Amino acid sequence: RRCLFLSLFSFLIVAGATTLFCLLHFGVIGPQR
Repeated sequence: RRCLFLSLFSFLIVAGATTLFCLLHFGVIGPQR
């Protein structure tokens, strides 16, 4: 049974999507995989 952690685990996913945006905001434009 998944409790409140249900929605809490959703943050671990979006965390990667937010990094892409914040990446360009930091100025990480060089190697680029």
